[PDB]
Amino acid sequence: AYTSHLSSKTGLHFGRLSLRSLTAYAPNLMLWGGASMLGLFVFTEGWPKFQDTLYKKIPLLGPTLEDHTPPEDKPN
Amino acid sequence: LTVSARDAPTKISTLAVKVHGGSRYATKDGVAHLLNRFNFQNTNTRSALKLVRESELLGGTFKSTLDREYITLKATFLKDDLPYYVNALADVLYKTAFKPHELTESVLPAARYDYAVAEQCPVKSAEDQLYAITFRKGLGNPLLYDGVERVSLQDIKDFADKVYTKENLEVSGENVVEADLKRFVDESLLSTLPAGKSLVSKSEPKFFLGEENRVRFIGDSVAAIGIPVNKASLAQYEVLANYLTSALSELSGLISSAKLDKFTDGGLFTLFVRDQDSAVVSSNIKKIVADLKKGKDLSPAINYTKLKNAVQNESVSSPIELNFDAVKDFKLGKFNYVAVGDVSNLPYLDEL
Repeated sequence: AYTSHLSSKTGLHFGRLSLRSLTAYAPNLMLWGGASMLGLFVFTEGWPKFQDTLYKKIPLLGPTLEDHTPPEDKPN
Repeated sequence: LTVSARDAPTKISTLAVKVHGGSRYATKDGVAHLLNRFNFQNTNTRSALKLVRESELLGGTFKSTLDREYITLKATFLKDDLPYYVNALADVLYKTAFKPHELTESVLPAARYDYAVAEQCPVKSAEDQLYAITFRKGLGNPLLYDGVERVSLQDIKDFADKVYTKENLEVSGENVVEADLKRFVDESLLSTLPAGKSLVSKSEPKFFLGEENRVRFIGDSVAAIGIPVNKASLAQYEVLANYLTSALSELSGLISSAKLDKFTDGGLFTLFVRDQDSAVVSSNIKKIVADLKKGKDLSPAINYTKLKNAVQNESVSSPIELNFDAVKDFKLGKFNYVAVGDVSNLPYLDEL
């Protein structure tokens, strides 16, 4: 056989990135999104709205966050 | 345009185009070096970047070399990409763009680098000075551009369409079938070149004997002798070269290099002794010429020089079939001399 030309065509890009960049990056970037959400999950554990809404719905780590003070012993 | 190829059952082929455009035929000196460094650049159709990138995707390598007679445009590829590289060499022979913006940016720094590299070796300076004192303005133009005579872009264009004519060039190659190469060189733009005159003239190029040049140079010192040889006495000096730089002599430990440059019309047998000390260059070249002025017998070196010339004419496309069996002896007559380096501690031509 004999190839007289080059039978090839441009990719999809915007100069700095391309689709081949994001295709190979996207599993590690969704893992980075999960790691960032985990980071602020652990950074906002003392926030009481996220504490009583989400951080006791955890199955076995739940009853460690609340501590059972009787209501007739707090000042407010 | 003579297409001369051969076949082999292998994978990698080469296609070469040889023009007669070295510094033998340069009008101003250094023009052929600028054309050789100028060769594989921007064509009027595609770039020097698109050609290199799509040929690397197709799997090949372009090159362009320059010696005293030819400019060689070589292309080494996988075997099933012949018509693309034929069309690429025809493109780059016909319609290079010749822009000043790439003359200053890309050609002149490469020429300056190649000239500095060939200057810092003290044996190439002796060799081209030996050429310049043997042949005055025939083969004795300098090989590389150095900024002495200012070369424009118009001189490069005039020399390029003087030398890139159809009767001047010929196309050879390894591992291509001759039928497809002769069918691809036609139906191309290599056939539509101007059919100018061929540039080679075949009578002997008017040498000069008994001349000396002394070049001052810091570093290591060389002493070179050089004999211009005819076409009939080419075999005796080839046997002499392969006898002198070989273990048959006792003069192989003194001679650092010795070689016969062959051409169509005649040749030049050159001999370099290089050292860092210079009294050893003086005593060595005195012993060399004082032993070569007596008669040496050259018939023991015949089988060895047949071997060496078979292995050196292996891959060249210009085989000269020398006989090597009318050779019996050698006695040195008159010879040109050039002494480069520590020049005051080197012997003159009257001392040798």
